[PDB]
Amino acid sequence: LPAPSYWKNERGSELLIWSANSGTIQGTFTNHAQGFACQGIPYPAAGSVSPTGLYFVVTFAQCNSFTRWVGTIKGSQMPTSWTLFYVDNKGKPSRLKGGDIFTRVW
Ligand SMILES: O=C(O)CCCC[C@@H]1SC[C@@H]2NC(=O)N[C@@H]21
Repeated sequence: LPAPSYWKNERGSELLIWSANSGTIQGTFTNHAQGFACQGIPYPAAGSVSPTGLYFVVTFAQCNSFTRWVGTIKGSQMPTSWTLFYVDNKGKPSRLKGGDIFTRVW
């Protein structure tokens, strides 16, 4: 994983990877995905990269939710799957799942 580097996914969301020291990813994510909240709010991202793949987590404090992405990097493409864990308006933990493909911008 190149660091620093900057990636955007097909939904328009932005992932800035600032460092990957000792394999620990440190960066910032901002959602721009239609159908989701916390649009435009940069949140810290944290995870791990190894020779075999990567994952990262972003906590969306204002939305009472967090998402974990898991995937790999093939050059300038980073295909992933994610799970969004949220505490709903009645306090019930729930989840949603989907995919994302991030493409390197710089
Ligand atoms: O709606 C929320 O609870 C917070 C924002 C969640 C955005 C998710 S993270 C997985 C998917 N990929 C995106 O680029 N945005 C959504």
